[PDB]
Amino acid sequence: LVCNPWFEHVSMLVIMLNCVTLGMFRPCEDVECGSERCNILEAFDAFIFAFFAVEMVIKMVALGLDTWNRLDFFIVVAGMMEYSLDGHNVSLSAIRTVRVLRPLRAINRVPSMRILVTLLLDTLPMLGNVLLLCFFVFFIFGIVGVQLWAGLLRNRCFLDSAFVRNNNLTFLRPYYQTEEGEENPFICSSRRDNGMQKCSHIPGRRINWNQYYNVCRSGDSNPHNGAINFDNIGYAWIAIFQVITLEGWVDIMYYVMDAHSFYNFIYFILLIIVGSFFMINLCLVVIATQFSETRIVDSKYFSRGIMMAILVNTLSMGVEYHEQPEELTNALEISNIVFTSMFALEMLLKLLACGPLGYIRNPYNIFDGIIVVISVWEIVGQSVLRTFRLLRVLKLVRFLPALRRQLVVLVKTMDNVATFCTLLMLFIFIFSILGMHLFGCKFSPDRKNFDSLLWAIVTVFQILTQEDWNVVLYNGMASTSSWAALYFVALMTFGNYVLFNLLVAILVEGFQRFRVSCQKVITHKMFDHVVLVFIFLNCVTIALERPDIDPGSTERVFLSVSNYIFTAIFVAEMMVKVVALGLLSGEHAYLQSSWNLLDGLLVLVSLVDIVVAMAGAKILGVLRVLRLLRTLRPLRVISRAPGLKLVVETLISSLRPIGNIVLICCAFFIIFGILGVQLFKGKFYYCEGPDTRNISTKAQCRAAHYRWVRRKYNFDNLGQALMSLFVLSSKDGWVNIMYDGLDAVGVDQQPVQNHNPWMLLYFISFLLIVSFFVLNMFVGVVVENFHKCRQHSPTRRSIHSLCTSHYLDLFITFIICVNVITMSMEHYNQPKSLDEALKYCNYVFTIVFVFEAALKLVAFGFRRFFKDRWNQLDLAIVLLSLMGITLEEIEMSAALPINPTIIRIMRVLRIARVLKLLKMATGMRALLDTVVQALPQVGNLGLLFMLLFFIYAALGVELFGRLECSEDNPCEGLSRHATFSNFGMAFLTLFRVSTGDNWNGIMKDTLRECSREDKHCLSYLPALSPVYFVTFVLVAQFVLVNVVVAVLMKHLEES
Ligand SMILES: CCCCCCCCCCCCCCC(=O)OC[C@H](COP(=O)(O)OCCN)OC(=O)CCCCCCCCCCCCCC
Ligand SMILES: CC(C)CCC[C@@H](C)[C@H]1CC[C@H]2[C@@H]3CC=C4C[C@@H](OC(=O)CCC(=O)O)CC[C@]4(C)[C@H]3CC[C@]12C
Ligand SMILES: CC(C)CCC[C@@H](C)[C@H]1CC[C@H]2[C@@H]3CC=C4C[C@@H](OC(=O)CCC(=O)O)CC[C@]4(C)[C@H]3CC[C@]12C
Ligand SMILES: CC(C)CCC[C@@H](C)[C@H]1CC[C@H]2[C@@H]3CC=C4C[C@@H](OC(=O)CCC(=O)O)CC[C@]4(C)[C@H]3CC[C@]12C
Ligand SMILES: CC(C)CCC[C@@H](C)[C@H]1CC[C@H]2[C@@H]3CC=C4C[C@@H](OC(=O)CCC(=O)O)CC[C@]4(C)[C@H]3CC[C@]12C
Ligand SMILES: *[C@@H]1O[C@H](CO)[C@@H](O)[C@H](O)[C@H]1NC(C)=O
Ligand SMILES: *[C@@H]1O[C@H](CO)[C@@H](O)[C@H](O)[C@H]1NC(C)=O
Ligand SMILES: [Ca+2]
Repeated sequence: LVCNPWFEHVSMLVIMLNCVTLGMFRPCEDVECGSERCNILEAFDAFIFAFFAVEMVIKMVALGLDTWNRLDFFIVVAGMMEYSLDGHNVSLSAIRTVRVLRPLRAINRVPSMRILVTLLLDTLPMLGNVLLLCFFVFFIFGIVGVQLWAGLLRNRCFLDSAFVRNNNLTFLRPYYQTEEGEENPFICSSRRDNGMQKCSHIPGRRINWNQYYNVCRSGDSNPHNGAINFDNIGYAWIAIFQVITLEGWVDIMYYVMDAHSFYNFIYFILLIIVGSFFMINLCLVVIATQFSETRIVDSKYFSRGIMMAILVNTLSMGVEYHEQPEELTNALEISNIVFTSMFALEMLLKLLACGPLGYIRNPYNIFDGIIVVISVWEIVGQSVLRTFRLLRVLKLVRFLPALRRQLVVLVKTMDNVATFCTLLMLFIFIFSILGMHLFGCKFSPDRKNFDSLLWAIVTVFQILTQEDWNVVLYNGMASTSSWAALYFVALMTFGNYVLFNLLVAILVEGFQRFRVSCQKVITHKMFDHVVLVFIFLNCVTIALERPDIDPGSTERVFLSVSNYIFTAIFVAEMMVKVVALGLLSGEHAYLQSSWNLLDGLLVLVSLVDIVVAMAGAKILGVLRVLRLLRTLRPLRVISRAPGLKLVVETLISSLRPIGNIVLICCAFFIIFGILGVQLFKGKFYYCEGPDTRNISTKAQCRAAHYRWVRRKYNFDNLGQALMSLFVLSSKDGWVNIMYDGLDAVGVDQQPVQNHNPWMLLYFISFLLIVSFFVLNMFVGVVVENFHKCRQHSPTRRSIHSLCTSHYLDLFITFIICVNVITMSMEHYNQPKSLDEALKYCNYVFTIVFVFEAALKLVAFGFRRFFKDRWNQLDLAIVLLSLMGITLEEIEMSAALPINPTIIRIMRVLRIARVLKLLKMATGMRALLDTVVQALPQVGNLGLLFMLLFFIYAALGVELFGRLECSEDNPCEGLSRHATFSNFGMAFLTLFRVSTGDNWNGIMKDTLRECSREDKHCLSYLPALSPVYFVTFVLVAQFVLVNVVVAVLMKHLEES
C-alpha cells in the first residue's frame, strides 16, 4: 500500500496524466462545454480526481493525522469544492481555476526537485530586510508620485464651451485626438503647471478646427485605457513596478513631462538608481552570501594544415548574400568539392595507419567520420544536408586544447542547471495554464495572447525576458480587471527569484641644463593637478559644442579660439615631458608606457586638425573624421587620476579569466549568423501601405502604388545577420525580429502571420544558449575576484525611565505607521469629508511628535540630547512639521501672501517621517551599511561610468545631432524627448540606452537613409551606427557588473 515504491510510481503516472489534460484546454471552445472532446476530458479529470481522493484516503488510513502532505490535502480539499459545487451556476467557471495547482504535486514525487524547493523555502525567511527596503521604496516614491501627478494624465485640449454653443455646431469631436485615436493621447499642461506640451503645439489641419482646441482640462480617462496614472496609491505602485523592471519606463516619464514639468527626470533617475539597480541587486547579494553559509599524420605541420583548411571552409560559408552572382554560387560548390575531398583523403590515410578498430578507438575520429560521409552523401545525392555543413567548425576543438578545457567546464555546470530547469518548466507550465483560464480568448486577435498552450507558453516565456511585458499587462487589466496586475507581479517576482538562485548555485560550486628644469617640473607634486584643471576646462568646451551654433556668433569665436589655446598647452606639456624623459632611448623614456602613448596620439591628432583647418581645399571628407576623434580627448583624465587608473586596469585584467568564454560566444554568434542567412536571406521584405491584406507579392505591391521595403534588422548577409543577433541577445525588441522570421514566406512574397511556427526553435534556442554563456561570464569574474581576494530630579527621574523604556519607541512606531496609512488614503477628487479628516489627523501626529521631543529633552538634557543623531533628526521633523502646519493654516485663511508652490513642497516633505522607522530597522541598516563600506570601490567605478557617458554623449551629438523626425520621414525611437541635438539631451538619451529601454528603436532611426533633397548627410552613418551602440552597450554593462561584484565581495568578507 504505502510502504512500497511502485505505489508512488503509479501516483506519478496519474500526476503526469493530469498535465496532459490541463494542456488540452481550449479557452474559446471548452468554456461552452458543448463538444464531445470536452465531455471526455472532464471524464478523464473526474477519473484522475477520484484516484487522488483514493490515494489521500489510503495514505490517511496508513498514517493518521510535512508541508507536502498538507499540500496534497489542500489540493484535494479545493478540488472537492469545485467538483461538488457543480450544479450552481454562480461563478462555476471562475472556481474551475483551482485546477491549475495540481502539477505542484510533482515536486514531492521527484526527489531531486523536492530537495531544491526545500532550500528555496529555507532561504526566503532571511530576505525580510530586502523586503523591508522594498516597502520603503514603493511607499516613499508612491506617495510622492500621487501628490505630484494625480489627475494630470487625464488632461486633454477641449473646445471652448462658449465657442461650441454660440457657433451652433457640434460636429467636432469634443477634445483633440490624433488620427490614430485614444491610444496616442495628446496630454496637455494645465495653466497652473509648466509642462512641456501646450495646446498651442497642436498641429494644424492637413477648415482650421485644430486651432480652436484652446483650453486644457481633465477628461474621463488616463492613458492605456486607464492603466497608467497616479490617481491613487494603487495605480502609482503599478507605474513604479514597471519602472523598476526598466520596461517602458521612459513612456511613463514622457507623460509627466508633458503634463507637469520637464524636471521630472530627477524622480525617475533616483527611482532607477535606488530601486532598480541597488534594491534588486541587493537581493542577489543577500542570497549569494546565505547560500554560501548554508609518422606523417602525427606531424605538427600536417595537423596545422588541416586546421587552417577547416577554418577557411568555415569562413567561406559567410560570403553568401541575397543577390549572389551565379558564378559565386558555383564557386562555393566547387570549393565544397575540394575541401570535402581533402577530408575524405584525411580519413583514408588514418584508416590505413591504424585500421578501422584503431580509428574507432578515438572519439574525435568517429565524429570526423560521420561528417565526411554526410558530406559525400550530399554530393552524390545532388537544402537539408547543406545546413549540416556548419558542424565542420566543431572539429577545431581537437586542435584547441585551451577551448576544449573550457567546454567541459561549461558542461559540468549543466548537471546542476538541469535541476533548476525542471523547476522552471513546471513554473512556466503552471502560469501558462493559469493565464489561459484568466485571459484565454479575451485579448480580441493580438499575437501576445493566451488562446492556446503554444502561444501561452511563449507569452509567459516572453514576460520572463521582460520584453513588451507592459503591453500584455494593459491587455490583462483592460479585459478582466485592474487587479489582473498581480498575475504579472507574481510571475516576474518568483521568476527572477528562482533565476537568482541558479546564479548563486553556480557561484558556490565555483568557490567550492634645461633638461634638469623639466625633470623638476614633471616631478612637482602639483603637476598632475595643474594639468587636470585644463583637461576639465577642455571638457567644458566640448560639452558646449552643438549643431545650432551660428558660424558668425560670438560663441563660435570663443570655442574656436579656445581650441588653439588648449592645443598649444597640451603640445607644451608633451614637449616639456619628452625633453625631461626622452622619447624612447632611455628606460624611463616617454613611450615606455601606454598612458604616455595615448597622450602622444591625441596631440598628433590635434596638430593634424590645425594643418587641415589651415587648408580653401577639397578636404571636407577628412575634416569630419578628425571632428569625431576630437571627442576622445577626455580620456587623458584617466592617467592624471590614480583612482581611475587603478579601476581601469582592474577591468582589463578581469577579461583574462573569461577570455575563452567570450571566444566561444563569438564563435556561436557566427555559426548562428551564417545559419540565419541560409534560412531568412531575402525574405524580410514587405509591402507598406494602408490597405495591404490583399497584397501577396512584390508585383501586386507595385501595382497598388505602394512601396516595397525591407526590415532594418534582417539576414540578407552575415553583416546584417550579426546585427540582428545582437539585438536578440540584448533582448530589446527581440520579439519583433522573431515575428519577422515566423512570417517569412520567400523572395518577393508578402509575409504571412505565423507562416512557419517551427522557427521558434531558432530564436528561442539562441536566447537560451547565449544567456547560459553570459551567466558563466558573470560567474567567472566573481570567482576570480574571490580567489585573488582570499590570497591578499524626583519629578524628572520618572520621565527619564519612560524615555529609557522601550514603551516609548513602540508608541512612536505605531503613530507613524498609522500616519503612513493616512498618507496612502489620498486620491484624485477625494471627498471634502476626507480632507477634513486628514487635516485633523495631521494635528494629532504633530502634537505627538512635539510631546515626544519635550519628554526626550526633559529626560536627557539639552546638549546630551542633541548629541545623538537620531535626536537631531527628530528635532528637524518636529520643526519641519510646524512650518508646514503654519503655512497651511495661514493660506487657508483670508490672507494669501504665499505661493501654492511652497505649500506643495511642504506637503510633500512630510514623507520624511518614514525615516523615524529606519531606527527600528536594525537589520536593514546593516544591509545599507554593506553598500556604504563599498564606496571607495563603487565610487571610482562611478567616475568611469560618468566618463563613459561623457565621451559617448559628445560623440552622439556629432553623429546623430542633425537627425530630424517628421511625418514625411518618421522615426521609431527618437522623439521630442530623446535627441542628440545637444550635450544635455544626449546625456539623457544615453541613460535610456544604458537601461536598455527601446535602445534598438533609436538605432533604427540612425540606420534609415538620408533624403535626396536634404543637406548635411553622412552617407556612411549606417555603418558607424552599430559600432556606436554595440560598444556602448557592452562597456556600460561590464562596468555595472563590476559594481555588483564589488558589493558582493565586501558582503562576503564582512560576513
Ligand atoms: C510594496 C507594496 C506592493 C507592491 C506591489 C506592486 C504591484 C501592485 C499592483 C497591485 C495593485 C492593483 C490594484 C490597483 C488599483 O487599486 O487600481 C485598480 C482598482 C480599480 O479596478 P477596476 O478595474 O474595478 O476600476 C474601475 C473603477 N470603477 O482601484 C480600486 O478599486 C482601488 C482599490 C485599492 C486601493 C489601492 C491599494 C491596493 C492595494 C495593493 C496591494 C498589493 C500588494 C502586492 C504585494
Ligand atoms: C564638464 C561639463 C560636464 C560641464 C557641464 C556640462 C554643460 C557644458 C552642459 C550641460 C547643460 C547644457 C546646456 C543645456 C541647455 C542648453 C540650451 C540650448 O541653447 C539654445 O541654443 C536653445 C535651443 C533653441 O534655440 O531652441 C542648447 C545648449 C545648452 C546651453 C546646453 C549646452 C551644454 C550644457 C551647458
Ligand atoms: C569573418 C568573421 C570571422 C568576422 C565577421 C566579419 C563580418 C562583419 C564580415 C564577414 C563577411 C562580410 C560580408 C562579405 C560580403 C558581403 C556582400 C556585400 O554585398 C553587397 O555588396 C550587396 C549587394 C546587394 O545585395 O544588393 C555586402 C557586404 C558583405 C555582406 C560583407 C559584410 C561584412 C561581413 C559580414
Ligand atoms: C559579434 C557581436 C557582438 C556583434 C558585432 C557587431 C555588429 C552589430 C557589427 C560589426 C560590423 C558591422 C557591419 C559593418 C559594416 C556594414 C556596412 C553595411 O554592409 C553592407 O554593405 C551591407 C548592406 C547591403 O545589403 O548592401 C551595412 C551594415 C554593416 C554590414 C555592419 C552591420 C553591423 C556589424 C555586423
Ligand atoms: C497602506 C497600504 C498597505 C495600503 C492599504 C491601506 C488602505 C486602507 C488604503 C490604501 C489606498 C486606499 C485607496 C486609494 C484610493 C481609493 C480609490 C477611491 O475611488 C475608487 O475606487 C476609484 C475608482 C477607480 O478605480 O478609478 C475609493 C477609495 C480608495 C479605494 C482608497 C481606500 C483606502 C485604501 C485602500
Ligand atoms: C480661445 O480660448 C479662450 C480661452 O478658453 C476663449 O476665451 C476664446 O473664445 C477662444 N477663441 C476661439 C476663437 O475659439
Ligand atoms: C483583391 O484584388 C482582386 C484582384 O487582384 C480583386 O478582385 C478583389 O476584389 C480584391 N479584394 C479586396 C476586397 O481588396
Ligand atoms: Ca524593451
